[PDB]
Amino acid sequence: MQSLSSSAPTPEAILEWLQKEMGYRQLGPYNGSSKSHVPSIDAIRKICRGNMIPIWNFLINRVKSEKTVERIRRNITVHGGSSNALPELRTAVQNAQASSEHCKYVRGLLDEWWEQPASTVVDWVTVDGQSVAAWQNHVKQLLAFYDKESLRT
Amino acid sequence: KTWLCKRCETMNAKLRVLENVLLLETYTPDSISALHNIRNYLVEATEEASAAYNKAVTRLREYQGVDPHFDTIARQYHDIVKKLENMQWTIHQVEMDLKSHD
Amino acid sequence: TNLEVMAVKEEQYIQQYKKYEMLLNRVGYTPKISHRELVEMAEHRKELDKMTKPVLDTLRSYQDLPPDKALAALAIEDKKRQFTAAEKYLEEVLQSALETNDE
Amino acid sequence: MSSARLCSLVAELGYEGAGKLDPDSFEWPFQYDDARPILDWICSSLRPSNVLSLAELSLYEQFQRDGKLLEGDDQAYWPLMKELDEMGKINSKLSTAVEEVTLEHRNKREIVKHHAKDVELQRRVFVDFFCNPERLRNQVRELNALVRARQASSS
Repeated sequence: MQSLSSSAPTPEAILEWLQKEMGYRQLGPYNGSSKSHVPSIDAIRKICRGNMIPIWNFLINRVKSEKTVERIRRNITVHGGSSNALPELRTAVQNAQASSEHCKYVRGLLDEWWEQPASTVVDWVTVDGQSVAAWQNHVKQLLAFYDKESLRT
Repeated sequence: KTWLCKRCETMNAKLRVLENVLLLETYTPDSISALHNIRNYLVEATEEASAAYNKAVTRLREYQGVDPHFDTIARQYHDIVKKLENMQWTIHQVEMDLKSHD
Repeated sequence: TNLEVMAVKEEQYIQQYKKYEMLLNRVGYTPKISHRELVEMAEHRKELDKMTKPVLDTLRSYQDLPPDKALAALAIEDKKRQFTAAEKYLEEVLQSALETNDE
Repeated sequence: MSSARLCSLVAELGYEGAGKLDPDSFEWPFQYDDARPILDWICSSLRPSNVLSLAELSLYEQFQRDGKLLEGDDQAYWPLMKELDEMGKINSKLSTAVEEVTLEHRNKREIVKHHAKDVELQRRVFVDFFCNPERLRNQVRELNALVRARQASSS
């Protein structure tokens, strides 16, 4: 489920087929093959729609909740997103290069840019980044047009 | 040393947990173009200096044209100090041409 | 045992070194080699554009030769103009190239 | 029973607050309560969803919003002595370094929106006065005005 993104939806992908044929399997090895099944289910106002589906419908309100996390559980693994964007003396010395290293990392935090990431988590990265690229300048401009109608008047 | 470090690892892990995720989404769409847009500026200065050796070689080439003049003693006495000047004239022109490749 | 658990909580952090490397080797090498040369190029480009001016000063020191030669002043003049053309646009097109990377 | 059910369908956790005073508060739902078979059928299909509050279904929707798009509040916090002092000062700075980048992400994205409107509204001040006759002239300006803006955003 959470461990593998591809593992989680495969039970779900068959589930919409499964859930109805779970109703089609009761008292029959296969729905078409067994004559015993077709009396058990009712064409209208069936018993499964009476208790099992409402219990499932009760579940759906929580299933869609856990699926919502399950989609997140799948999404986190494929793409991780968190909050947007003598020897003892040597170990003390080793910390100095370690101290030298984070300042490079601190510098490496803004070396590519300090104006773009700080002023924009996502400007050209996949989510909405192509959208500003698709439009002339930036997706904010639509928030700038509706008052242009008031500007021209 | 056991307590002083592996709090070392606490820092380095915090030094990694955001570093890997933040950089990956940022540089990768722009990493290949990041070097190139200087490389195109690097090669244009490089090719200009290559012709600039050629122009310097042209100054060596015109010295081959100075050789028919160099036989005449009157301008040769001028030429030899001018060739000494030309020798010196190369360096400031060459130091233009040397680092422009770089 | 919390400190030992914190130590156990350290042999959870010592393995995202072993989770991120498949992207970190892409992160640790290419951005670093790219940035370091440009930073070295930053001082180097600052020295690249500059020595023209001392050479303009040094060309005055050797100004005697070009008039004496049949033609020596034109050769240095035109190559500087192409160099001047290099800083003439002054990354304005490169900004547009940088614009495509930025958005 | 079914009289309170239509009052119960709107929400369940918030219901008990009024649920005690409700049966005294209302009497008219008892009339369609008496018609159990008709009301039960429509309720029975709907009661799985109605037990869930209308706010609660939004709570499951914002669970998707919580992950990777969380707008809620964000938190931003002798020789071996020298290594202790080094570890002491570096971890705070490195925490600061990782907290400052998280201190910003709440307002990171909006900054380009912030400085753009500050440019945008400033021009809008005088154009709002007289723009009726010349709009095609004006629509030319907004094309290259953002050219300056995108230069600032890229810089």
